[PDB]
Amino acid sequence: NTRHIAFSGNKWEQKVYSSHTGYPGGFRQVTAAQLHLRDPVAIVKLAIYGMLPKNLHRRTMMERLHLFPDEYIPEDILKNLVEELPQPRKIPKRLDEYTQEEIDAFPRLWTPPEDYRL
Amino acid sequence: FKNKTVLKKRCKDCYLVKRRGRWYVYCKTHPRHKQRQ
Amino acid sequence: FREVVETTIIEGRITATPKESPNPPNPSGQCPICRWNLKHKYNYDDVLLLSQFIRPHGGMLPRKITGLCQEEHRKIEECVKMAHRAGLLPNHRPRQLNRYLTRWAPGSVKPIYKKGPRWNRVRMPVGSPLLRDNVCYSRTPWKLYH
Amino acid sequence: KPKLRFIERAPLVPKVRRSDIRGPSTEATEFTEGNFAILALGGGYLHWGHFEMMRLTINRSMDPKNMFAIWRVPAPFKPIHYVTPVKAGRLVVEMGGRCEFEEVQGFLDQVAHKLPFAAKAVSRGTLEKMRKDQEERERNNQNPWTFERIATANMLGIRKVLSPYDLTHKGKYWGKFYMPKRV
Amino acid sequence: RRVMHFQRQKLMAVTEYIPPKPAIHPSCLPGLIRLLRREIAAVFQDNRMIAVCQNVALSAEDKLLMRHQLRKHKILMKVFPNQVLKPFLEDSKYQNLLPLFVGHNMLLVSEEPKVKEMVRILRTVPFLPLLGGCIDDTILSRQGFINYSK
Amino acid sequence: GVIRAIVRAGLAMPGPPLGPVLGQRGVSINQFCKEFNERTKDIKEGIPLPTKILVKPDRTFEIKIGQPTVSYFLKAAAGIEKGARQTGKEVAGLVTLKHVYEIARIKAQDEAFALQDVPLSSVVRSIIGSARSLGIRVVK
Amino acid sequence: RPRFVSLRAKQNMIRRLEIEAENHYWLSM
Amino acid sequence: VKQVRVQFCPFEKNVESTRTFLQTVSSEKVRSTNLNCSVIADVREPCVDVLFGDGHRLIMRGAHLTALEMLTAFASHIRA
RNA sequence: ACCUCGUUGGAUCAGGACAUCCCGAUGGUGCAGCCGCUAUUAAAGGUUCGUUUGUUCAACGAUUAAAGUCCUACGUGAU
RNA sequence: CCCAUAGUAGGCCUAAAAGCAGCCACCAAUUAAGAAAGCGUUCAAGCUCAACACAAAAAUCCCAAACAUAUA
Ligand SMILES: [Mg+2]
Ligand SMILES: [Mg+2]
Ligand SMILES: [Mg+2]
Ligand SMILES: [Zn+2]
Ligand SMILES: [Zn+2]
Repeated sequence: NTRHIAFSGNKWEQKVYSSHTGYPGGFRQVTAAQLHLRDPVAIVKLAIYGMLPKNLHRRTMMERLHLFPDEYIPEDILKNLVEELPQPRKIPKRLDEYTQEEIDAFPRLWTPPEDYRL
Repeated sequence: FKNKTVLKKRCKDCYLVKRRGRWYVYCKTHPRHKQRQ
Repeated sequence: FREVVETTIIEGRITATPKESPNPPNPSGQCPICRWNLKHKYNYDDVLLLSQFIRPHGGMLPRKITGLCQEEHRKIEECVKMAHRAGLLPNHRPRQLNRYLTRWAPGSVKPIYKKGPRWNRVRMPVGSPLLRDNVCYSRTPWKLYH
Repeated sequence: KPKLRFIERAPLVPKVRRSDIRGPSTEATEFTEGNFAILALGGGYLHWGHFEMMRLTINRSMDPKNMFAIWRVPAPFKPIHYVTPVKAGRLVVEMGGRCEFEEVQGFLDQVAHKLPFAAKAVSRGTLEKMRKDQEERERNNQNPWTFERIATANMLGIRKVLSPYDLTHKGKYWGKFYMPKRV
Repeated sequence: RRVMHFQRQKLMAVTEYIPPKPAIHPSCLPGLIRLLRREIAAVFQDNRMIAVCQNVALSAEDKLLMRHQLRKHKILMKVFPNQVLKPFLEDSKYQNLLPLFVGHNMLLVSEEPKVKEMVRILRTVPFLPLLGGCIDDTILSRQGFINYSK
Repeated sequence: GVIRAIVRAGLAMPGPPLGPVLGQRGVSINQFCKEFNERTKDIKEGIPLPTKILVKPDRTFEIKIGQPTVSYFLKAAAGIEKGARQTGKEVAGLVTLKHVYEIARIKAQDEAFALQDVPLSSVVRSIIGSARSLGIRVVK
Repeated sequence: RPRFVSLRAKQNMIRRLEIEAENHYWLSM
Repeated sequence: VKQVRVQFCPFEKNVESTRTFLQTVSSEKVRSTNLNCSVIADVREPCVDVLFGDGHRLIMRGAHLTALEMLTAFASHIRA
């Protein structure tokens, strides 16, 4: 589900991934949103690459990283899987997801004037 | 539009609106008053 | 709450309106937030709290009507903007990148092409400074800039 | 003669002698024959051009029959052209007459912003208010540690880094800059 | 501002002012007037019949002409703030007069009814409706005024 | 629209102060000055007279006139041709309170001028203030 | 290049200042 | 606009919406340009009727409505 | 507080900045149109050949949509 | 947001300059009023206010990766 990552703040528009083809005029700066649309894996791949130690083992380590944009995973990888790590961020619930019991439990904070359009 | 560091309403109809990240002074009666931060 | 109905002939009818829950924890408080002891104890994702000050189409309600403080109205407005941008109010809409804690409208921020040097870095704002004084259970304060 | 008298570009009789910018001002720090003035929140040198702007702006904006203005600063004397050094806390132009702050503050602040150093249009009331609120700040500050205390006690061997003038400026003055929020 | 020595910068930062922080936010914690008073008190007894209208849609000249036509009779037109009029109703014991004076209100105090000619004058202007009043401590609706006129 | 003028009854066609000013709306200067001279004959001759002409959209004249001005009236009563310069210390003529009352008797009678206040104070105070503003002293 | 004071540096300086204040007290008698 | 009629019963419970409505719109300051309209105030829950000679009749029960709402509706209908 | 005086062109190839000379989009105008002036955005592309001069620069001739301002150790003489 | 009647174009001169060319007083009506604080008229006229009423930039290619919520 790397296609469904979420950035905090306005990083989708502000964060820029810079690369150079090596040729004159080959400097390419692409925002996070554009990079995500192009490659649904580049953002997470680059994050892990930057966090890994900057030595010769880094690409060997990356060979052990398997990124998949959506829920589908190759069957052999699925059989290989051993453990599932807890998600680092707990996804907040939406109103559509909140149960009516929870809504009732949460108190009404104010008395809206009866004669108001709203 | 004229680029200004300080936006000043010139007539009554000049109005300040924050659009696309920055402040603007718009004016229908005198479009000459158009200012951009 | 009064609603206008047409048939042309148009008339306004007052319908059922919710009432504040009985027994506020802190009666004789300035704003509802203070009355219910929520001064620094709500965030952008507390939709149950936020939606109580929201028009059916997502717009905020006026401070005069809500009774909120100036600062609390500002905080609620910013939190509601963040919740809308995070998609936590799918039913309050005027009529695909996941986000949260987005201070600015997505269409008004330019890419940070040239982040300055280490001592003058251009940082990406996260959250809102209006919530700087929220209760912090962590050792480090909230980082409003990334 | 309510209007500001014209000053000379250079003194007729050059004197010999008597920094001159750093630190609080010791002269003309209080109102005299007036109720409004330009307070210099920083140190700097006033050129004849600065003086001419003072004079022209004040004279044209001022109502002669209800407001009078006076130079609270000497004419340029220090040679370089000639300049008039001004220290932080000194009033540059004073104004009185049958007018009000709200009336004069507009052009007073304009000229203050055009002055070569931080300046502010201040009435007697606002001058007293700023002094009293600075006193309140230094009385109610919750920091146990103050520049005055540390410098005077030489805590941490901090006088190895501070100037001898710091024991009197108490951190509120640095170079020609008067830090007003520094307590 | 020229850059300070780093140790001096640390000193300034450590000595920065720290305002007191209250535990609970204080905000979140809990003779023209008398001239009008006496004038209205006197008028409430001087007048015998009282009516009220909404003479705000008229121009200066039209209002002046209406004033001329009223002064032709002994009737006197008056304007007073609703803010100070509302207490006067309870002061003079006029409970039924509360839901009559809201927004613009123009009193028409008199002792001799030229209400017939006044209504005739109002007729040629199809607006500015007559409003309820209370003659000699007897509330009269518009139909009551019409019947009394006739 | 209403057009206000203070023309003198004597000279009914001064020229610029009536021709160009009235021509913008579209006027018959001949008829206007004819009616002005008719009113001049009806009243004393050789005196400034305020006018309340209303140019109707149908291009018709309804000239309404009343009492003469108050400034020239007071100057004539006090025997003054040109007003005082300072008007606060300079004085050229004196008018008694009885004279002020007598002139006011025939003053609070005009419709357009709005001087219709029942109390005598309303008008005597106004004329006294006008005289004070002018270079006339109020005797006793 | 400019340098900036961190909360850790401020706390270190404050700790040293507290030690010196106690030194003042114990030397005062 | 062709004709307009405003009716309310201040003798009964007061309704300030229609009162403010007639005070504001039914003013010669507006009728000078809006001369085509014929305004009548028949006072006796309230009711503001607007008759357009072409095809339209607009009825406003200004009991629960407010001045702003009814003026906005009136302006929208006038724009047509 | 006297006088005097102390690396650059060209050829070749061009890399880059935009503070844009032309080409593109837009706001204002004392913009009727044509034209200009001004401002925002835009660096993909382009931005001439000659006479005189050591002239670095400059003037002149004919053009061009334009004949841009710069940085690159005169950018570049182991070319 | 609403709304601005009028002694009178207050006087000196100023062709006239009336509130806006200037200096002199700056009174007064209704209930509410500056002989006007700003636009515009040769001058008027027309509009408002006050009064009632309710921050940035430069040239080879940005420059750790990221992160707001687990108890000091
Ligand atoms: Mg550009
Ligand atoms: Mg070079
Ligand atoms: Mg080489
Ligand atoms: Zn404008
Ligand atoms: Zn509160």
